[PDB]
Amino acid sequence: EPRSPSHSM
Amino acid sequence: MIQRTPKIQVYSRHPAENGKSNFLNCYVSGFHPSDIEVDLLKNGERIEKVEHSDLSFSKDWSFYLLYYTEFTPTEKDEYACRVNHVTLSQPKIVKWDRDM
Amino acid sequence: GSHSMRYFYTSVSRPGRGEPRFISVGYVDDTQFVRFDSDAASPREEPRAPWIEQEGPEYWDRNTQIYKAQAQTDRESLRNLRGYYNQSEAGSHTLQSMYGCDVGPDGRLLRGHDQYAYDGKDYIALNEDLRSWTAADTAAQITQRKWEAAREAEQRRAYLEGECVEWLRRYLENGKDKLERADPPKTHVTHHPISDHEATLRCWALGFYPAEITLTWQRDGEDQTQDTELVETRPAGDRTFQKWAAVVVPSGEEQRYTCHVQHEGLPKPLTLRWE
Ligand SMILES: [Cl-]
Ligand code: NA
Repeated sequence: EPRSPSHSM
Repeated sequence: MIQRTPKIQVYSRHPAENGKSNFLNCYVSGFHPSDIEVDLLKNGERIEKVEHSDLSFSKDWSFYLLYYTEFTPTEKDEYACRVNHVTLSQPKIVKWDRDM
Repeated sequence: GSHSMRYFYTSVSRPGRGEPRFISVGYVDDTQFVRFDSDAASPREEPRAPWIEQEGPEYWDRNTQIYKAQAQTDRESLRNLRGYYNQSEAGSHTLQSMYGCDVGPDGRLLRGHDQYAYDGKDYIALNEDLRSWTAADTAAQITQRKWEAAREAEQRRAYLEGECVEWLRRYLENGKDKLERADPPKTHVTHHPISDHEATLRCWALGFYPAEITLTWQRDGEDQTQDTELVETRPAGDRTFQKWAAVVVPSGEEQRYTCHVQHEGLPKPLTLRWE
């Protein structure tokens, strides 16, 4: 399963 | 900005046997950016129902796609793959050779 | 055996034509098992391998929401990066993300991965220690300081050590022989006269999995490295791969040549000849 969304760059 | 020129191979899923249903493949790889146009040709004409794999990429970030269609090879029928990409100054056409 | 899980995201901006296109694909080893495309009619995570279909609706629903959110985050990142590099707001740019876990036979984490490229160049990457970043340039150092303050590495580490390891374990249990047992290649040698004096011997490997393979031609048991034409390994389109190696030989000397095949799926390395 995919990782939860990152903070933006 | 990185640009990488696509490599192209054209080939069948199974060794070709005249009159026996198969898949014709055109594998484009090692390219960047991802925008690319790929057509399969039968006797020079664009084949209408062509599908492709989902956009993915290699460890060097270069993209690859497989374009494919069901076909039944014959003695006379000529097949090719035509690719356009920003790195190509004109469309690149690679003919299918059942021995490669 | 050792196994790996990887997710690959590609976001491509198209200013003036709407929000960036976001595509994700997921792999176990060399098998793709999921996809998402932001431009689909009703974007959702979709199965791409039979063994994943058994996961229940919650799975698909959770994953779909994650991709939708990541697409919006990537859209923000692309806006930030063009700013950091002082680039035109009119042009198209690419942000790629690659992350996942490598595990040994016991299923424990061997190495975690979380890294990014902008317009095809390495931008920032989580170090092997899973707690520090390597930035490629002063733009990426902006990202680094932002992520350091947000404790992003902690969030990455938690996934790579936890959900990544545990879900890969699950897929391996549910994929069974498809994932755990290598499929050996079907092999044969073909012969193609060029002239009265020269012929091509081509050694074929078809339908093998995983993709890693070695094909070599030997003359009297010596590698013919400088004289072998070798194609890049290529997908058959049915989850298996193909490769061939060819050598041009003097007519009448074909008997001195053998093709050698090494693949995980084979009981032992194969020696083939024209026959
Ligand atoms: Cl080709
Ligand atoms: Na072009």
